[PDB]
Amino acid sequence: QIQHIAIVGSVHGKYREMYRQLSEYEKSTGKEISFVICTGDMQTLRYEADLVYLKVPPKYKQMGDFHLYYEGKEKAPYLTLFIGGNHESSNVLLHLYNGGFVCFNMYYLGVCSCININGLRIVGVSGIYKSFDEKKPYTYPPSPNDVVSLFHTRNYVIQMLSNLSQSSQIDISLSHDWPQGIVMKGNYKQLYRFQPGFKKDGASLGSPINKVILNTLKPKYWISGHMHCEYHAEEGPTHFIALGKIGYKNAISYLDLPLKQKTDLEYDKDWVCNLIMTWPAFSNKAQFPDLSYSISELLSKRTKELDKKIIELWEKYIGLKIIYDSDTFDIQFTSRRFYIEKIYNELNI
Ligand code: NI
Repeated sequence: QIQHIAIVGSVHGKYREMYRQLSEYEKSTGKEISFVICTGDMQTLRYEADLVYLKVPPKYKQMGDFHLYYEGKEKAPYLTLFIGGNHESSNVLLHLYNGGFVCFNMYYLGVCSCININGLRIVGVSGIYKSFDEKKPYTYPPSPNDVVSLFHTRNYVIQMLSNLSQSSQIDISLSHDWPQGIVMKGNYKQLYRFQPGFKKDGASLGSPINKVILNTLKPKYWISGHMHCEYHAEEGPTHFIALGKIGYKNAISYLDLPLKQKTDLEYDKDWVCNLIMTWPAFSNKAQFPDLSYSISELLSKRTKELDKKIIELWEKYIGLKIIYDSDTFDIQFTSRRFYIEKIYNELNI
């Protein structure tokens, strides 16, 4: 039994187009899409006011399609999981830094996380890399002054994600900019033929953060969407795929994977455990993480017994199924941290 998973590069607020194109796939091949994964520049602007948070050049200060979906005028026909890129309503994603549905059928993975679906474990790393900002905390609530920095990937995700392949493998990992160096691991000449501008960066092209995470977790697949081209490469056991932007034929591809089980979208248990155990570093809602704490030090405290109780409590308060919630995003931010804190404090440490 096989599951077909649509994989998409940059959406740029072309949601209706994306869906029509996925619809054409099912009509043209007779296959069913199990779900969709998108690697960024989602531009999930709820209303005109959010334009303030979209860092783009003036000619691209456009609302796009998302608000139709946010309003219920359109309805996404496939469960769509995504990470943030560099063109985002960054305020919305910060409210949802711990993940959340931006609307029915569209689930944001957060700054980073692992989820479960159909027997798969899927890791996500949002943003693009700029060294000047990799140790910057998030400040909350969102401020228009933060438009330039919110979408830069922080170094700390490396510590949050690095233990996630201890108990089983990672099937797919998602990022926006490419893992640094991976450009060298495919037919780069053929690529430079089409993207001569990529050539100056040499092996340094891409995110050192994503390089480390890939070298550490070694997922079956790593999927990325920043570059506006298709590209394939292999780094040991990992299949790298890059995808272009909606409107071009190299934007959408498909993974045909064994389906061992059909199972609703779920929080990953190891991820939940990391999330709870790192709470002390995230305890200040106005500014996090507090890196006077050591993330890996906090995660070193994980135990079999402790993990079990954590999952038990998560199941009690939040549930393992990731379910649609229509409260406003600022309400969700407070609600998810409330329970993370409550769980942590129930552990007694
Ligand atoms: Ni991008």
